[PDB]
Amino acid sequence: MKQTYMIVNELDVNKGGMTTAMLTRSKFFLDNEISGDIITFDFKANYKDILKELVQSKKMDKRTQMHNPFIYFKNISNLQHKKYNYTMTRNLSNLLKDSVEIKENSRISRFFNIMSREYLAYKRETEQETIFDLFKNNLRYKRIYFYKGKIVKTEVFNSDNNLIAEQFYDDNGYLYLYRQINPEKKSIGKTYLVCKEKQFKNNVEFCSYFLDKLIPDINDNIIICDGPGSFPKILKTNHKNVKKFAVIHVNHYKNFDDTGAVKKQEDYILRNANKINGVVMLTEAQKKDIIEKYKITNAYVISNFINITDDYRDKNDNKVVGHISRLVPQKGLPYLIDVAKKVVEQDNSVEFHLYGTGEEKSKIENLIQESNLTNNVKLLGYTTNAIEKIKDFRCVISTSQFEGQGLSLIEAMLLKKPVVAFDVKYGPSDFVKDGKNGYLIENKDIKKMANKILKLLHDKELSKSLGKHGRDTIIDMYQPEKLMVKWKQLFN
Ligand SMILES: O=c1ccn([C@@H]2O[C@H](COP(=O)(O)OP(=O)(O)O[C@H]3O[C@H](CO)[C@@H](O)[C@H](O)[C@H]3O)[C@@H](O)[C@H]2O)c(=O)[nH]1
Ligand SMILES: [Cl-]
Ligand SMILES: [Cl-]
Ligand SMILES: [Cl-]
Repeated sequence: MKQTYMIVNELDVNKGGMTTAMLTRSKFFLDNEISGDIITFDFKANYKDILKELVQSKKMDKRTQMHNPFIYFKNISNLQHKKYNYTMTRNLSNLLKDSVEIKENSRISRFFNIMSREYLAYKRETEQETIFDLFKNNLRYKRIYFYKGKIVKTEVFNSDNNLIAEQFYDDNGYLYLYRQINPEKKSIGKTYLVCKEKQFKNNVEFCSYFLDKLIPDINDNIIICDGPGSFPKILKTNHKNVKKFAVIHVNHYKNFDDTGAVKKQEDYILRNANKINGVVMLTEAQKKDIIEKYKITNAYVISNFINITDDYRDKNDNKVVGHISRLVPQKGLPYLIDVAKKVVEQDNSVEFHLYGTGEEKSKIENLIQESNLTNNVKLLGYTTNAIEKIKDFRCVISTSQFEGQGLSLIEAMLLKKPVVAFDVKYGPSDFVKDGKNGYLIENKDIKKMANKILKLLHDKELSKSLGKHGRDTIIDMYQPEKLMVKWKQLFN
């Protein structure tokens, strides 16, 4: 009878620990007769394809539904008409009627009005989608998106080519939602729902109204806010009976800031703890630090659910050091390159395999090239198949400067790999047993990390022994039954 709604701004196929944690939690809840649905707030025309890939890749349970305002309001708008209305496409065809089409590239064409002596449009055509950029006085004023043969969205641009408005279209070709965009700030302003003839001040109010419509106001319905950016949307609903929880997935302290300052999003959640049923943390240490500053009484520790990988045959014969993460400053990748430089100096056979995507790619590439590590350190992009890549790693490392819990470290340990990790707040000190399943290193100590990496690369038997203890440690600490009991207590 308990229904859960796990809230994050968006879902995609190239995401990190938070999305993994949520999808795993949904699967375990569903095995315990508790519905675990995801709610997102962003527009993706291809959301069907993302969800299919997440299910077929075994990341997402087939029973885990995703609710989303664009999907919900489109399905309602679709009921209002029987036949497709071609007014928009006719308006475009009429605009370009006089215009001659000239191919610029393989996919790009331009429309020139011979009469007016002016270029009115650019068109880019792909397999599934066609984009039109419309121009007046050599300035773009609108973009039209065709997907699967129909207009799904239009965008309006000012004279600075900044987005000032977005319009969304139903499966019958009708406008059902439009919003103003602040051109410089790129923030969402007034939002208009065409069906209800209803106006909202901003995206928070619109998304809070969506939650009011989607979730019945009963105590057997639970909102779990995972995305810290989404917390204002769950706080500002008119629900009086629904249970509301916030999960803190990461160190709340300002990144690379020793002042004791706390991040704005996490500070907002923690200051408003009294307005919700509970704040869930992943470690006792994080709960302790939060209780000290915020004097919260509804704080709870529940570890992330973990997917126990199946025991496998280790065909290990390669000295590869593995690292799988979002390429973000949090992960201390410059410290990793420093460790790699020392390890490569004493063993040229050592490869460092870095899997993931992010802003830091160009910086790390420069560091690899600068230290002549192009042979030894390789950025291999995002993998939907992390398990297979880990199986061929000798050891996995973390240079991370902060965590909520090391899910990539846990994943490696479950696949019987030894781990070497900087001892950072709300991170690996819970599950890394220094000398038994891997090594806990003083933060930013390059030499100590490098030495233990070399010790493991030079001693396969020790590596295998530490690895088996790691798998056993994770199975013992993060038994799904214990976590299910903790969640069920919160729900009652
Ligand atoms: O190419 C890649 C790169 C990453 N991942 C996955 O991304 C996740 C990484 O999670 P984690 O190591 O925990 O890092 P974050 O993405 O930073 O996770 C955040 O959210 C998690 C959920 O609570 C917390 O455990 C972390 O501490 C917190 O930083 C893992 O499941 C990886 O398998 C891939 O699948 N492929
Ligand atoms: Cl094509
Ligand atoms: Cl203007
Ligand atoms: Cl602005």
